[PDB]
Amino acid sequence: GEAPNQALLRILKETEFKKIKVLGSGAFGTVYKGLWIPEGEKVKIPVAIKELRSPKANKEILDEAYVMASVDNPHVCRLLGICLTSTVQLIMQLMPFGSLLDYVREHKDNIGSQYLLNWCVQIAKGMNYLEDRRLVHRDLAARNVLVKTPQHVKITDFGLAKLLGAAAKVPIKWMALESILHRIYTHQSDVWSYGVTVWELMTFGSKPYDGIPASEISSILEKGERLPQPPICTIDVYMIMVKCWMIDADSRPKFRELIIEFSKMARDPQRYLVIQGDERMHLPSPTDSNFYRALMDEEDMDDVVDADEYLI
Ligand SMILES: CCS(=O)(=O)n1cc(-c2nc(Nc3cc(Cl)c(N4CCC(N5CCN(C)CC5)CC4)cc3OC)ncc2Cl)c2ccccc21
Repeated sequence: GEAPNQALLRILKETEFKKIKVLGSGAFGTVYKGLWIPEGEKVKIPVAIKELRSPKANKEILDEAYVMASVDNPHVCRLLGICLTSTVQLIMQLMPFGSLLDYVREHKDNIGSQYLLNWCVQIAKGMNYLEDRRLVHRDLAARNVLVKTPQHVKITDFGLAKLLGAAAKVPIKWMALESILHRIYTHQSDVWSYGVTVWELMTFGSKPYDGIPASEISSILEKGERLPQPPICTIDVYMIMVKCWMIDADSRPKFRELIIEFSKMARDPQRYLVIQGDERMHLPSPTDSNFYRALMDEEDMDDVVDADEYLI
């Protein structure tokens, strides 16, 4: 009974982009860094090109395309279009700094409280928007949050995303308990995974329930155990996490409340995260054309335009 979905599916010519390097590869497929140069437009758009190594693969690729062509938010991944190759390619905005999980591990000693709490605000704004569109992500985790710049992050990987009805290689350590036992998925089960994601950020990228078998997790959670309080976490921040991990899903916070709560803490960050040497920290974000010549491995980057500025 929803409204008609009038999103546009853009079909892009494979001839007008260059694959530059593998970003990631697995059985799921490969993702390439690349440049998109629409003919006659005088712009070079950095992109990630997602592709598979099969009619069953094209079905799932196009389902993801259906989802991503229908979302438009600054904190959700941007689909530029698709290419009709033997196997369909998904063309997305390149996020130059990789995944937030890798970003907080590599930059652990230079990440202060202001950045941590702003990421929590932004992820929550992304999820609140997905809720507004009646979409349940189902795979929220720090590995599925990407870094456009250290000041801006976006939720990605909708390969499991679904349209809610208060109803439904699964990542068990990020899942609500009612999803682990009953395969149910709500926005409130995304709040649980939101809690685990914050925990990952607050511990600078530790694996949740390290060493423990996923076979074991459901019983841990039934006993009442949860992830521990991270050293830098005041009880204000830790309490919010613990609320995302409650048994009654209607008792967990709403994404619009998480926006409000983390936003207030981002006003006085040192009062909520306690990090050795917080005032002395700074993270590099070169927006300039020198930065893209190095990442794209191209001599000429004068006409480079980020996808967020390239509209039609
Ligand atoms: C998230 C699941 S996804 O299937 O939906 N997915 C979406 C994208 C994607 N990535 C991007 N940029 C992007 C992503 C990544 Cl991780 C990297 N890393 C650099 C560090 C590498 N480390 C590895 C560990 N070592 C210790 C140090 C170096 C690893 C790769 C660089 C990037 O750009 C410069 N921009 C848009 C999209 Cl859409 C993606 C990329 C690879 C694999 C799956 C992907």
